[PDB]
Amino acid sequence: SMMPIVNVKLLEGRSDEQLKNLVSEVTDAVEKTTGANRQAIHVVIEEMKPNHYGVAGVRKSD
Amino acid sequence: SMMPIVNVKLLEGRSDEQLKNLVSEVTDAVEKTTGANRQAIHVVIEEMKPNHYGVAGVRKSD
Amino acid sequence: SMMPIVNVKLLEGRSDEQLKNLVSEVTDAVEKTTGANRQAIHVVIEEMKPNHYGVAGVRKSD
Amino acid sequence: SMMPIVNVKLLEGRSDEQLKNLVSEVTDAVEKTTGANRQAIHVVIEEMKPNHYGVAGVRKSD
Amino acid sequence: SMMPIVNVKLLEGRSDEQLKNLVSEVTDAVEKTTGANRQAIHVVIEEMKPNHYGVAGVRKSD
Amino acid sequence: SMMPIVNVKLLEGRSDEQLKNLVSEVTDAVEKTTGANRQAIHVVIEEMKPNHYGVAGVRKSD
Ligand SMILES: [Zn+2]
Ligand SMILES: [Zn+2]
Ligand SMILES: [Zn+2]
Ligand SMILES: [Zn+2]
Ligand SMILES: [Zn+2]
Ligand SMILES: [Zn+2]
Ligand SMILES: [Zn+2]
Ligand SMILES: [Zn+2]
Ligand SMILES: [Zn+2]
Ligand SMILES: [Zn+2]
Ligand SMILES: [Zn+2]
Repeated sequence: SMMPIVNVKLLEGRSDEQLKNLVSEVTDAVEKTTGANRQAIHVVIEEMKPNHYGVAGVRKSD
Repeated sequence: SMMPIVNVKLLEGRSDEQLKNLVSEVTDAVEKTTGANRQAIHVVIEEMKPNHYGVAGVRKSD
Repeated sequence: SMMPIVNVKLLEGRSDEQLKNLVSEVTDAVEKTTGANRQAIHVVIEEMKPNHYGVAGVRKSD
Repeated sequence: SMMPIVNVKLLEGRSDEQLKNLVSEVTDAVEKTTGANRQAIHVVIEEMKPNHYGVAGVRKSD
Repeated sequence: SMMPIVNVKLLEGRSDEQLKNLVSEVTDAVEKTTGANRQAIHVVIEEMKPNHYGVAGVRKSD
Repeated sequence: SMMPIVNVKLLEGRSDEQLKNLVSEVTDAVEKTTGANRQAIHVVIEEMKPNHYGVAGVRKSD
């Protein structure tokens, strides 16, 4: 049985409602595309400071 | 800038078409709920092997 | 050689002693079941706020 | 609610029986040391390939 | 196409310049050794408190 | 103590020699920029499968 575990890393400062909706809608997405039982779908959100991530070697804070 | 990175761990056995849809729909969910620019949303699917995970100390899903 | 790396995500607010014991006992568990050298077993704990995770699309804070 | 999620990265090559025991014993360790409800404790084992990891810049364990 | 995603867990308290340089130099390392396009290389830094990690069952704080 | 743990997710298809170099060079980068003792720097390479990841909702790199 599928037990999806979703980790979402994104920029800090999201509203509680944005977080709430992200968890629900990401769960919907996983459920409908894979057929996983909804009760087996887990979501964790990790917020990041802009000085802790980047692309092409340049941090978002810079 | 937002740069969401989504990791999805799930049991091996979905088709490439299902995983294509999973990428699209997780991206839709992140874009809708956080306002992140679509071009900055990344999704990685990691496939778990049978017998390599569990809940409640047993090799089953929830 | 096995080099186990363990990541434990759990609800924030654990006592320092609970954390201490978790690291030791999880290490014991990995060592005894896999035969890994104890010196090669690494544990990281990531504490989560209840508004940053959920199951079945519902956050623990809700 | 607690919802521990434990990820264990370790070298490929353990038997399914050893990995079954690993799931059980990591679950026991988490339950004992944190008080988390057993039904909410999840363990995922990710197998590392030979030559795909290292310590001290060399492809060896500690 | 390669889309490298790098996660660096390390002890908290790094200077902003150390972080900046880590992101740039790790990106250089990935680029030169794999041939990945620099624009596809992503780095996330997760800082850890010494009471949240250990090796051989002993936390750095202890 | 520092104990950096670096995870690198990248598309399957590099040679073992390239991955050896990746481990060495990521280690060099971490050592240079943070001052971490080399013996405490760990690198794990996780290979993503084709069609198992994307950016902008499509199965392509940036
Ligand atoms: Zn449903
Ligand atoms: Zn994390
Ligand atoms: Zn797959
Ligand atoms: Zn669960
Ligand atoms: Zn021992
Ligand atoms: Zn993984
Ligand atoms: Zn295995
Ligand atoms: Zn080590
Ligand atoms: Zn370049
Ligand atoms: Zn490989
Ligand atoms: Zn990108």
